[PDB]
Parts: sequence; C-alpha cells; structure tokens
Amino acid sequence: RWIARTFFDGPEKNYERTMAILQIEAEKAELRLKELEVRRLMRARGDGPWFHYPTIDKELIDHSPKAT
Amino acid sequence: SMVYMNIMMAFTVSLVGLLMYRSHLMSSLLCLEGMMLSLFVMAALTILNSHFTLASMMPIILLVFAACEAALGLSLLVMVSNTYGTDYVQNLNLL
Amino acid sequence: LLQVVRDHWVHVLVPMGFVFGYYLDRKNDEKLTAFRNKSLLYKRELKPNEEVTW
Amino acid sequence: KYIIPTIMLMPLTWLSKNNMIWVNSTAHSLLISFTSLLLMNQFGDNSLNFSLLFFSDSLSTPLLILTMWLLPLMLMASQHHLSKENLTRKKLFITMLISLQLFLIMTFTAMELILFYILFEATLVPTLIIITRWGNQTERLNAGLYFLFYTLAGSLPLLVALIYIQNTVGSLNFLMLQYWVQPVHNSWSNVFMWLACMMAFMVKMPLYGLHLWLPKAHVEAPIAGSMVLAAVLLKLGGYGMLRITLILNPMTDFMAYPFIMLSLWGMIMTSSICLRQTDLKSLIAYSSVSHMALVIVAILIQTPWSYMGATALMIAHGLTSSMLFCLANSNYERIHSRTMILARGLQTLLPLMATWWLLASLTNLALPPTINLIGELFVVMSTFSWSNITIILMGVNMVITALYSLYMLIMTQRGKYTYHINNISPSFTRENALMSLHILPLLLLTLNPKIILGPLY
Amino acid sequence: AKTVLRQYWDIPEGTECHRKTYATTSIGGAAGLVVSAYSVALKTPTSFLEGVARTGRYTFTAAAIGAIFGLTSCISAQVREKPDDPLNYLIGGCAGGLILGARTRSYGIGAAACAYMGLTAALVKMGQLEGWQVFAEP
Amino acid sequence: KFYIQEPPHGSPNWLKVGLTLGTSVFLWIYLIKQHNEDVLEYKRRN
Amino acid sequence: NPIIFIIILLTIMLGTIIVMISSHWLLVWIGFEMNMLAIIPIMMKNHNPRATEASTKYFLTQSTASMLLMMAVIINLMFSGQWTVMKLFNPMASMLMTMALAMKLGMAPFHFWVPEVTQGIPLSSGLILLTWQKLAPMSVLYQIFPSINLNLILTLSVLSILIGGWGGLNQTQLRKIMAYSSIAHMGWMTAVLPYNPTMTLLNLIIYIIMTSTMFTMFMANSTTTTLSLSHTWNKTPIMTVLILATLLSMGGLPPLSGFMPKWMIIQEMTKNNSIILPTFMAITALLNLYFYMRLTYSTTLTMFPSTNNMKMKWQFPLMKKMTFLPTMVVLSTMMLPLTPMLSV
Amino acid sequence: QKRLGVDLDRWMTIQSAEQPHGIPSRCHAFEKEWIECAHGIGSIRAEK
Amino acid sequence: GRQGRATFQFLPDEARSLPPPKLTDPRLAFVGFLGYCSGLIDNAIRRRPVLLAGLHRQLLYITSFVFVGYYLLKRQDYMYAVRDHDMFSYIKSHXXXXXXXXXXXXXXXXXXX
Amino acid sequence: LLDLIWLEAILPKTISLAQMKASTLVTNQKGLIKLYFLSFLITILISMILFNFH
Amino acid sequence: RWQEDPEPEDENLYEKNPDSHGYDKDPAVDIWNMRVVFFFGFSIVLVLGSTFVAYLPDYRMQEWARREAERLVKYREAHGLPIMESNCFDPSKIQLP
Amino acid sequence: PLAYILGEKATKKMTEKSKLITVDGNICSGKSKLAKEIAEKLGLKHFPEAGIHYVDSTTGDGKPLPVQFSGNCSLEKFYDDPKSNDGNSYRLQAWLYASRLLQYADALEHLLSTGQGVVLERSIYSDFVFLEAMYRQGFIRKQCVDHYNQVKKVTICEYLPPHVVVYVDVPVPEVQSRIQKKGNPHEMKITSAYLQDIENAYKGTFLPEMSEKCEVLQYSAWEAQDAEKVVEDIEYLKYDKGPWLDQNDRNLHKLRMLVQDKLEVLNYTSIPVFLPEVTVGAHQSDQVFQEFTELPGRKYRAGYNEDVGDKWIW
Repeated sequence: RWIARTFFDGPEKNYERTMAILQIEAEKAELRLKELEVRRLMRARGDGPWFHYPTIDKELIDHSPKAT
Repeated sequence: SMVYMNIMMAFTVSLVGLLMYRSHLMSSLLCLEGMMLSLFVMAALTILNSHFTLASMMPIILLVFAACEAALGLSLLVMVSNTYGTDYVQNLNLL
Repeated sequence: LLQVVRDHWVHVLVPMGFVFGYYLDRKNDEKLTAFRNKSLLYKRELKPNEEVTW
Repeated sequence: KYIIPTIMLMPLTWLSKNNMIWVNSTAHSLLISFTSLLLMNQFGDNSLNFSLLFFSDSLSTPLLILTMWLLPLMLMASQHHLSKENLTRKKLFITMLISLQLFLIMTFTAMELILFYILFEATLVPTLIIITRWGNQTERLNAGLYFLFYTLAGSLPLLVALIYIQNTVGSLNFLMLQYWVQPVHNSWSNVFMWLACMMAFMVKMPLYGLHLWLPKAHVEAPIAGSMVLAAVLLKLGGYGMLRITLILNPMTDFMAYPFIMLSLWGMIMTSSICLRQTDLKSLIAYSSVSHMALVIVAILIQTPWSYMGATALMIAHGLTSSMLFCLANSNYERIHSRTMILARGLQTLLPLMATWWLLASLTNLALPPTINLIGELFVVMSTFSWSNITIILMGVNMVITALYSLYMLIMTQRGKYTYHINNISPSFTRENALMSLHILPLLLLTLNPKIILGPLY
Repeated sequence: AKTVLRQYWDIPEGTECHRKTYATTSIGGAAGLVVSAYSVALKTPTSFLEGVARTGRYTFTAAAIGAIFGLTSCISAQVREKPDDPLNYLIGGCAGGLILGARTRSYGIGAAACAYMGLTAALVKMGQLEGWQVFAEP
Repeated sequence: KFYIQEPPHGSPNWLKVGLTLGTSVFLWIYLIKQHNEDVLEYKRRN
Repeated sequence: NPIIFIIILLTIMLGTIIVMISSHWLLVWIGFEMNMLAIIPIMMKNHNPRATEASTKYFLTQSTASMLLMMAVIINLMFSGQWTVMKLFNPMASMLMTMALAMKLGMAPFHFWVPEVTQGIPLSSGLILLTWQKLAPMSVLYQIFPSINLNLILTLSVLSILIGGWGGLNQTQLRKIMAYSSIAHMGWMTAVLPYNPTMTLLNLIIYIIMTSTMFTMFMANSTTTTLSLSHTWNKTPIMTVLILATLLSMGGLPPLSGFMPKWMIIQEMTKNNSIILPTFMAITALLNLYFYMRLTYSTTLTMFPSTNNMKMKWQFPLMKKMTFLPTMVVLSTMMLPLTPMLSV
Repeated sequence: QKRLGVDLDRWMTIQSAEQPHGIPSRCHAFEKEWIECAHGIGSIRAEK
Repeated sequence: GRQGRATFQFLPDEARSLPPPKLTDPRLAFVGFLGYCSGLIDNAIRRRPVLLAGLHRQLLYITSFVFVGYYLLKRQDYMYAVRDHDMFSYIKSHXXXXXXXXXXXXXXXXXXX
Repeated sequence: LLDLIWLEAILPKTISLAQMKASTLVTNQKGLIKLYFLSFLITILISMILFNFH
Repeated sequence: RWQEDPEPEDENLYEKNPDSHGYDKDPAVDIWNMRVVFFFGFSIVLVLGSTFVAYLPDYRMQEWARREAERLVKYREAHGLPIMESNCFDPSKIQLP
Repeated sequence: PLAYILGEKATKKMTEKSKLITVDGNICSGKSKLAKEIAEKLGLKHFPEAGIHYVDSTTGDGKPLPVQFSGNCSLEKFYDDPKSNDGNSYRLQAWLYASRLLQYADALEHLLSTGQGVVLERSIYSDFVFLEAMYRQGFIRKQCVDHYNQVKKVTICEYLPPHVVVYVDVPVPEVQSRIQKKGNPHEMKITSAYLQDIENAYKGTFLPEMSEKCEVLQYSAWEAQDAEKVVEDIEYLKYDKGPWLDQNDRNLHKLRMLVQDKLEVLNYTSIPVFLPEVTVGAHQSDQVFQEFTELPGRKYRAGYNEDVGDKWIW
C-alpha cells in the first residue's frame, strides 16, 4: 500500500491511458492507409491537386495580329 | 522530312568523329566547331520555316556561346603544347 | 556553503536530472486525456474530485 | 523517467576533475539502476503504456533491468585497464559505454519495429569503436569489419520488409495497434518477406551458419575481459524475434522448420569445438553460441511454454556468461596471454576466487534452480510437444554442458604454476566485487523469479 | 532486345523445345557481345588479330551458357510433372553456371558460381508472379 | 610564458565581440515580437 | 588573386541561378555553359601539369555533354515546337536529354572523367566546386520528371552504385575516394525521380553539406591515406573524432543523419510495389561504406606514422563552414525527420 | 521551374505570344486551341 | 503530394497563416542543443581551451539555429497541413473512390500448435 | 573444416569476388581520353538498339 | 629497427607501495571509492532492492486471481450446471456458411 | 592576409633598398656569425643560425623546450661524434632542415610586410652541402638521401624567389686549427676529411647558385671582418634580371599567403614515406605528445592560456 503511493501509477492509469494512445494510433494508421489510397488514384488520373505536372501557359496573347 | 534526313545524319557523323581518335587533339576541337555548325543549321530550319520571328535571335545567341567554348577550350590546348612538346591524346599522366 | 559548490559541482546534476525526467514524463498525461472518464472498464461518476484517472 | 538521467550522465564525466571520474560514473549509475527496479516491475492485466511513443513500455521485459545492472558493472571491470592512458580519453570512453546503454534503454522500452531497428543499429557504431580501439591483440580489424559485414547485410533487408508490411496493413508503429494482423497465405512472395525479418536476428542470435560473427569479437576482445559484457548485451539484443514471430507472421511457420534443424546442430557441433581450444575466452565464446541457440529453437516453435523458457534464458545468459568473462579478465590481467594450458593453478595463489569459479561455471549446468535450469527445463519440455525425438539431441548437449564447466575447473584445479612469478597479490576489493555483483542477483532469483520469466505468467 | 525477351515468356507456355534453345542463345550471344564490347576499349594489342580472339573467348562462352540453360530447361520440362516450379529451373541454372569454370582450367570458380547462378536464375522464374517487378510507373 | 615573441591574439576586440553579443539580442527580439504577432494572428483568423 | 577570383566564383553562383530561375530551354543552355567558362580558371590555379591535363579532360567531356543537350532542345522544336521546360514530348529526345545530363553528373556510363578530374584539382577550395556543380543538372531533372523512360534512367542508377562500390576498393588517394562516393550517391539521386520527384532535393541537401564538411576538414593538407595517417599523434587528436562523424555518416548508418536519404529513398520506392530494386540499393551501399571502413582505421588506430618533425605552431586555415555544418551532418535524424515537407 | 519568377517578367518563351511588331506564327491558330485546352492540370498528367 | 495552388518567393504562404506556430516545443530545444553543440566543436577544431568554458561567441551559435529552426518548423506546420487538406478535399469531392466497409465477423482459418 | 573454413567461406567468397571485380573498373583503361570516349559510342549504340527506347 | 617504438612498460603494483588498495593512484580517494560508494550500491540495490523484485509489487494479478477464482468456483457449482468451462467467448454467434 | 584590396598590399612602401642577403658557407667552424654581426649597418634584422632549440624559441614562449620533448633523442653533441647502430645522423638533419625552413618563412614574411634588409645565417640552399659531405663517408644510408630529395623538390618550389645576394666564404684547409682555437669542447675532435669534403662539395654547389641569376660574391679570410668593405660591395652591386624580380599582384601575394602560417609551410615537410631512421614508433610518441600537452607552454591555444595570461574569458 505504501509502494502503491508515490511509486506506482495504478490500475486506473494505463487502462484509461494506452487506449488514448491507441485512439491516436488508429487515426494515424487509417489516414496513412488513406494517403496510400489517395496517391494511388491521384498519380494515375489527374483529378486532384496532388502529383500534378505543370502546364505550358494560362494566358499568353489574345490581341489582333497582322495574320492572313 | 527531306532536308532533316541529311543535317541530322551530319550531326551523328560528327558525333562519331568526336569520340573516335587518331592521337590528334586539334581535330576533336575542330569537330566541336562542326557540332555547333550542325546545331546552327538544324535550329535555323525549324525557326525559319515555322515563322517564329521571336526565336530568330536564339541561334545568334547560340553562335556566341558556340565560340565561347571553342576558344576557352582551345586556350587549354595551347597549355598542353607549353608543358609538353606536341599535342597528343597518348601523352598523359593522370591515373 | 562555499566549499560544497566547488567540490560537488557535478554531484548534484544526476539526481536533479532524474527529477527533470520525473517531471517531463509526468506532464505527458495531459496530452493523453481522451476517454479518461469515458470507456467502460474502470469508469465511475466521480463527485468529490474532478478527473480521477491521470 | 528513464529519459535524461543517462543523458545527464554524459556531462558528469566531462565536468568532474581528474582525481575523481570513476567515483562519479559508478555512484550516479547505481541509484539510477535502483529506480528501474522500483518502477518498471509493475504490470496490469496486459501491457501498459508509460508515455507516448518515444520510449513506450514493458510487455515481457525484465531484460531492461539487466542492462541497468550492467550500467555500473562494466566500469567495475575496466579499472586495471585504462589506468595508464590519457585522462581525456577516459572521459571519452565512459561516454561511449553510456551511449551504448542509452540506446539499449531505448530499444527495450520502445514497442516499435521502425524506431527499434534504427536504434538497434545505433548500438553497432559505439561497439565498433570500442572493439577497434584499446584492443590488446593484433588483427582486431577483422573483428571490426566482420562485426558490420555479417550484421548489416542481414539487417538492411529489414528496411525492405518492415516498410512493405506497413504499406499493406495499417502501420507497425504502436504494436498494440497491430492486431489488424491478417494470416500469411504462404506464397512465394511471402517466402522472402519471412526470411528478411528473420535473417536480421539470425546473426546476433548465433546459429550454426553465420555464427563466426561472435567468437572473433571475443578472441579479439574490445578490452581484455571488461567490454565483453556489452557483447553479451548484443546477444540478448536480438529480442525482436519474440515480437516478429508473434505479431508479423503467426500462420506461416513452415519455413521455421529448417531453421530449428540448423540450430539443432548449432547445439552439438558448437559444443564439440568448445573442448580442445586453447583460448580461455574462446571457451566462453563458443559456449555462448549453444546457450543462445536454445532461444532460437524455442521461439520458432511458438508454443506458450517456449516463451517462458526463452525470456528466462535471455536474463540467465546475461548474468552467467558475463560473469565467466570477468573470470577470464582476472586471469588475463596477471599473465597477459589467455592460454588455458599456461595459466594453471588455483587455491595455491587464488583461494577465495576458486569458490567464485564454482558459482559461475556450474551455473552453465542445471544447478539447484537459479534461472538457468528454469530457462532450460521449460524449453526441453516445449520441444517434446513439437517432436518426441528432440531429447535424444538435447540430451547430448546436457553431457557437454558438464564438459564446459568441469573442463574450465580441472584445467585451473591442477596445482603447479611453476613458470609463473607474477599473480603474487590475490585480489583487489573491486575484483571480488565483480564476482559478488554478478552472482548474488542470480542467488536472489533462486527464491522467486516470477518477475523474470514473464510473458503472461 | 526487348522483343526477344518477350518471346522468352511464350515458348515455355507450350512444349516447344527446339526453338526454345535458339531463343536463349540469341539473348546470351547478344549479352556476350555487350560484355565483350567494353573489352575492345581496354587497349587490345594488334587490332583485328587478338581483338577478334577477345570477342571469340567471351561471345562463344556466353552463348554456351545460354545453350545449356536452354537445353536443361527442356530436359526438366519433359521429365517429372508440374511444369511451373522454382526448383525445376534451379538445376538448369546450376548446369548453365557450371561452365563458367570451362573458360579457364580451375574447376573452383565455376563450382562457386554454380550455387550463385542456380539461385539467381531461379529468381527469374520466381518473378513470373505479380509480387516481383523490377521497374514500376506509379 | 606571458605570451612571448609577439602574440597573434589577446582578444580585446570589442568590434566583433560587440556585434556577436549585439545581433544575438537583435535576433531574440525579432523572434519573440513576431511570435507575439502570430499569437494575435492565430486568434484573429480562427 | 584579388577581386577577380571572387567575381569568377560569383558567376558560378549566378550561373546556377539562371538554371534554377528559368522557363526557356536556351536559358538553361546558357546556365550550363556559364559554368564551363568559370570552373576552368579554378581548375588551373597553381600552374601544374596535372591541372592542364584535368581541365582538358574535364572540358572535352562536358562540352560534348552540352551539345548533346542542345540536340534535345532542337528536337523539342522538330516536334511540338514549345520552348517551355516541362516535358520532352518525344521518346527520342528524352534519351538524348537524360544521357547528356548523365555526362555532367557522375552517373554510370560517363564516369571515367570523375576520378582523374578530382586528382588534378590543386586545392580543397576547387574540390567543393564539383560537388556543388552537380546541383545544376539535378535542378533540370526535377523540372522534367515525367515523359522520361524508366529503362534508361534506373539502369544508369543501379550500375553507378555497382561501379561506384567497386571503384574505390583499389584506391588510396583521398580525392579518388570522394570522386567515387560521388558516383555512388548519384545512383541514389536519380532512383527517386520517377517514384515522386520529391526527396531528390533533400538528397542534395544531405550530400552537399556532408561533402563540404570533408574538404573543410581536409584543410590540413592530405592527399593520400598515408598522408592523412600522420594526424592522430603529430596533429590534434580531437580532429580525428570529428572526421569519424563524417566518414561513418557517408555510409548507411542510422545513428548518423547520412542515413536520412537512405530512409526515404527506400520508403518512397517500396510504396509503389517495388522491393527487388531497394534490396539491390542497400546491399551495394555496404561497398560504399567499406571505403570508409578502412579509412576509419587511419584515425582510430595508432598505425605508426610518427615523423621526427613535430609542429608547435597552431594551424590556421579558412574553416568557414567547418564548425556549423558537421553538427547538422552528424545529428539531424532525431532533430528533423519532418524536413521532407520543409524542403519539398 | 525549381524557383519561380514572382513580381518579375522574363518569359517570352512559348509560340504565338507577343509579336515583335505584328508578325504572326505559322501555327498560331492551332496553339489558340492547345493553350486553351491545357491551361489546367486535368490534361497535363493524363494527356488524354 | 506535389505543389499545385502554391507559389515561390517568401517561404510561408502568408495567405494560409491560420495554424498556431510552435511555442517552446521539444523540437526547438533539440536544435538548440545542436546550436550549443556547434558552439562546442568550434573550440575543438580551432584550438581553444575548454569547450564548456571558453569564448562567448556561442550565443550567436544558439540563436542562429533557433531562428532558422523556427521558420523551418513553421514551414513544416504549414506543408503537413496543406498535404492533409488536399487529401481530405479529394475524398469529399469524388466520394466514389474511397469505399467504406463495415460490420463483418468473417470466418478465418485457425493455426495448430 | 566447418566452423573455420567452410561455414565462413560463403561470404569470404563474395569478399574475394568484390576485390577481383574491383580491378576490372579501377586498373582498367590506364589513362587515354581515346579509350574513355570509344566506350561512349558503344553505350549510345546499346541504348538505341539493345535497350530500345524508340 | 624503429628508433622510436622500443619503450616497453611493465608496472603492476597492487600491494607494493599502497599496502591496501583496490586501484592505483591516491590511497585516500581509493578507500572512498573502492570500499564505500561501490558497497552502498551493493547494499541499497540488493537488500532494500530485494523488497521490490518479488516482495509486494502485486505483479500481474498473480494473487488477485486466487480471490477471483475461489468465488467463481462456488458460484457456478451451486447455481450453475457446467463446471466453469464449456464454451469460450462465442455463445450462438454468426455461422461460417 | 585574405582581404588585401584596401591599403595593405605587396611591394607597397617596400622592395626598395631592402633585400635578402644570405651569409652562408662557413665550412665547419662558426665563421659566418662574425660576418653577419658586422653586416648590421645596412641590414635591419639579422637572424641567428638555426639549431636544435630554435623551433621552441620561435612561435613558443621565450625559453626552449627540454631535449626529450622538443626533438625525440635529437642532440648536436651526438653529431659531434657520430656513430652507427640506431643513432641520430639523419633525423637531426631533418630537424635542422625543418628549423631552417621555418626561419626562412619568418624572414620572408618579415620582408614582405614592412620592407627591411634581412640577413640570414646559412639558408635552405646551403643545407645539401651539409648533408652530402656526411654521406661521402660511412654515416648515412643511401635511401635516406633520396627521402631528403623528395622533401627538397616540394618545399623549395613553393618559394618562387630564392635569394638576392649570396655571400661565399672559402677558407684555408687549416680551418680545423681555428676551430681548435675557439672555446668549444663539443665542436672539437671532428673529422678533418669531413670538413675538407664540405668545402669540396660547396665549390660544385656555388656554381648553380651563381647561375640562378642571384648576385654571388666571394670573400677571403683577409677580406673578412671588414664592416666597410662588405657594406660598400652590397650597395654598389645591383641585382639585375633575377628570379626575385616578379609581379607584385600575383606572385608576391601567393608567396605571402603560403608564408603567413607556419603549419601550412611545414605541411609539405612531413613525408608519408616510412623510414626507420626518421622515427616511426607511435607508442612512445603518444606519451611524448602527452608530455607536450602537460608542459605549461602553449598546450591549450595559439595565443592565450591558463596560468600565463587571459584578461577575459570571451
């Protein structure tokens, strides 16, 4: 009982805790698997703003020339 | 199509002429002039046929940088003839 | 008071370093506060004290 | 609580004056070892979590306590050695032992496969410098080159294995998170996936093949018989085998079947060579192959009994073999050549050390239950459930374990020592302290080793 | 050539043997010419006299490596059932890697390469599955 | 010894010493004031 | 040399800026040839027969490199006709683009100049200007990361570590070992470019800093292993400890931050269903470590290079980045593993 | 571009741009389709 | 992954300066230790007595690594947020690509021994 | 036979092979810019025909 | 000949000069190190430490389960019919086919 | 040293009425010491001849280091009676060459910064006369001379200008009687054939020294000890078409940068080639380097040290 105080965390700790660490771990694992799933799609088809190659130009010239 | 079958062929012939050697180091620099000359004609035909007007200045700039290499590399060739008697590929010391 | 600081300048650092480790790792409990009162395993509605599990 | 007192041991040696050094490095590590036994011994229903994953927790690790116990014990042995060298290099050396123990604290506590591996390989660099410098014998460079040739060629296949598993299934990181485990369907692509995870821990856990890594590191010793205890920690440093076999691949263990067979002759033929050899350190080096081969046999069976025997054997070998190296250190500091035939005669010069020779040699055998019998007996009883024929192979090993201890005793019991003019002084106060601080924890673990052999026990 | 390598994964699908051996020599002979092409640039004494001899020592041996590896693949196909096995073409790599010590009279270099060539060529036949790719795009 | 035969450095610089001790404080003020500005910016945006 | 040496050095700095900040194909062409005119005077310096031979061997390989690169620029007018650095738009021009950039870098087939050029450099100040020069062709390769074929980049990356790993084993010259580690590291550079163009820029950051820490610590004059041997006892013993932190980091060791490229290059490649290539990367990397294995024994051991002449006067070199950079080169794996995002 | 040119103009690279006086390109009308088609990233990575 | 709606010149975007910066972080302290470590080995290469007790130009070495490290961490906090933001927005827009599977108690083979 | 000679041999074989294949790249082609440039013509010819990319 | 290398050192004191010592150099510091601070770690960590190794740390429900099992044996024998074990974890769950 | 673009430049307010005048070739006896002391009217600074204690005297702090720490078993008294079997012979000469290279580097630095007339007592270009004379009789091994020539080819070529005025002293073969007349017990009882070979080798060494476009002047014993005759000849004879006349912008600055630091100039002096006579053993050299660190000279830094100075910590 003396060893339980100021030397031990207790059974309440690491049961309420660790599950909190697992809750962050579950979020870290699912989003990393989602990142592997998103990059597998975004690289194959140019749909989103990920792995997009730069284009030539947006605007260059529109004025009237001396063309035929 | 028609002309590009010769001037590209002249480039590949000069590409062989650079890397092939018969001990003379002067001939390699002479072929570097030809390489830039073949690049000059190939660029000229692409710009003159498809009327660019803006890109016509670019081979003129290319002509400047053609002579930049084919003089500063030529000056190093003279330094070989200062240290050694006559310029040869066989005459080397590096390992 | 004057001789102890010069002779035992390094002798104090290691047990005080343990106190620094005792405090820093204790402060990590506030980072892990999710399901502290929640999750049915040791959960009980506390009234005299706020937040039983640390 | 184990982060930044070992890091606070680093400036202690540099700041302290030239007269002290050794008095500070030992005293401010013994109280740190007291706190490990004070806090880490507590367990709930399953594995806990001390903090967020920088250093995690303990599941079946009283092996962490052993490293904390050897945290001052290496400094005890290297006292006669490094006494005539430069004072700045003494400060440089103790920090390198501390750095080894720093990463060793990290590897046992961290319940990762990614953070564990890079700090498992972070123990390789300090040992390399510790072996290749202060080596008393010539061709110590072969002991340095092959140390990183055998290990790294087997362990770099973990990078292509571990990252491949987390790319397919969630993430390895938290381990207690990793119960998304799908059974391995036994395919040809999965063949090299299993092999790459194992081969990394087939080098540090010595088999019959790829076992030359160990004796060369011991014959060409880092320091006489003092820094060999760190190489004993590297032997038990292959504890990742307990975690990989359990979590990463539980279904496919058909490929484990040839590896048990390879380590089965790594019991008899590794003990046969350890009978004629001249070097006293090599007679411990080849015996350390066989006792650590017991774990490799055990783990690959994957039965609950084998894990009880293995975890006991990891602690058993860490305090018994290291104690034998301290006896080899005491003989080498007097004669300056580790020849067994030359150094012959106890009791005539060393009366008290002869009793400590017995309490260290006989522990290789199964004495009244210390931790070695408790380690071995559960493994032999586990091999019978695997196959009935094993005890015929295991029984030969039980005979040659007596040929380990008694042959070390008899070749020192023969009272002569005619050519020896040295070894006049019996033993220093710190010399007998090494004999006590290694054996008395083994004697205290005779009573109740419940907090030693504990993977759910 | 890429066209010849793609033909190599169509002949063993059936039971054709006499054209399979010629397909392996066309790879081994061409790869023998590649290794020998660098050896010409290593200063050959007397041009077109010992330079032809330097090509003759490499191209003939490398084609013979492919010839035996081609032939033993057909012997292992006829004898014993189950055509698709890593162990089936392991002996083919061993017999093909046996004549590496036939270039020079030593019988030790070829014997050491026998286990190495036998294992590496088996990995190629292991690489028919989806879990083995040398080059990838995404 | 008394630094005989012309010493290269006695270190009474005050030119380099004044700038090294000076600019470090100038770095301290520049980092905290922008941090205090960013603390106000984080509250205003969200 | 007065201001003119700084002006020449500033035009290499300006030369790569034209390569970095660019959109036009002839603009980067100038940027490469701005360096060609500016490295050669620093290649010469001390009026040596070795310096004349190295510069001529350097020029004739790299002048042909630029003219092969200009061919790729002209084919980009033959087809499409757009002069914006984004894609080659050709299966033919992409071949003449990658192989031309391989000539300027230390990639597999055009590597023969690298060791003999490095030997002919007079001083440690000129030795930096090859490791820093490799930023210029790498910057273009980052811009044209698509439309370039795997069969003629990855083969040149795999072979370069093979020839780099066997190219320093029969060498004792300190310049030659650094020249073949250059060939070795370039294989780790171009292997990432298809499997996400990111981390190639960070691989430069680790490499350029780690190479610059070497030559700044080689300011105490040493050209061979036997000349760097007399350093443990005749010279300062703390200097051997700090070079040990840079020798071991160049090889694949996790406690040091030279493992930080070998962290992500394998990680990004394994994401895209390729395992057989990263295995071949790590095993051949041990041969690169093996050069430093025998080179650590020059500093860790006594090795008996005493020499009767003893130096009493303290060494005073330049040592500009010799203190700030090795602290980052030794430890950054624990400091910034999130720096992948900050760099690219 | 590895480093972009912000708040400064040094382009004049693409065809059918600002004319020297008023002189047209030989393929002026075709790039009026091409630049307008591929101004976004949709047909840059896929090019279909 | 790669940059899309982002431009160079001035490393942080300033338009997306919403997330809170790192305040007294353990990551800042470790670079601060490296700033101190760079101020220890400078007295080792250039021969100066006592790495701990020497010349006080070390204050510049501590501040520089903290200053550069702060903006480097600010770039880290920005780029990791944007990479996450573009990932979340891709799922919200398409929806058909990311499929959800829930509630399963599927039969699996049991291993012996 | 086993523990010293044969069980070691497997990797000393790869050490001896790496040291033997080192000479085929270091000691090979002693000087001469002719010899280095002649090999470059072959590498282009391999890339055009053998390792074909159009 | 080496002209510098031949200088051998062989000095093992142990008893000659300090009379009673654990290590060389300074006898006053040696008594305080080899006999005092080594033995305080020999006393506290081994004797006062032994009251933490196995002596009352509770330790993974070893004594807890004894009080838990004894009350469950009497409960399922008097009230229930099966003797504490029949089916594990799954009472009428989802079938395989 | 690095930024010379401002006021401080080479040949600025210098190289006019200031020249390096080397007084060398004293055969065996200390005859050059009298001529150098007399030549103090025109020349501003006159450096003494380099010995065993010079390396500790310069750059250190006043008092010379002990014989065990400064030069490993190196003594001038051992060369007075030279003997076989693990003796000095060559390793003292290698230490003597290192000291003479050090004093020339200091003198040339003293010439470039603040233009003054520098007088040197036996320079680098007279050292091979002192070595080859010892080689003619059975003293030094053949391989050691070739080791010396490797140092000779590297260290000298770093310095572009050799000398301005070289003084030649040719005395009578009865110079051994003058050496016996001088109060030196160590210098006495030396070989007469060695001193005769030293004068014979110097005659064939003075010819390339004179042909190297440096003003060479010969002096006799009767012409010696003259303050008026020696000074008038130095002022009248002008150096023309010599290697000393070089470009101030390129040649002089590169010479000044190489001579600015002592460690940079002596970096080429340490040869990697292993020699049994040149001290190879590291085990005893480890304690010898530790004894130098234990010594209260420098040990801690280039300038400031504990229990020596240090006004401020920063």
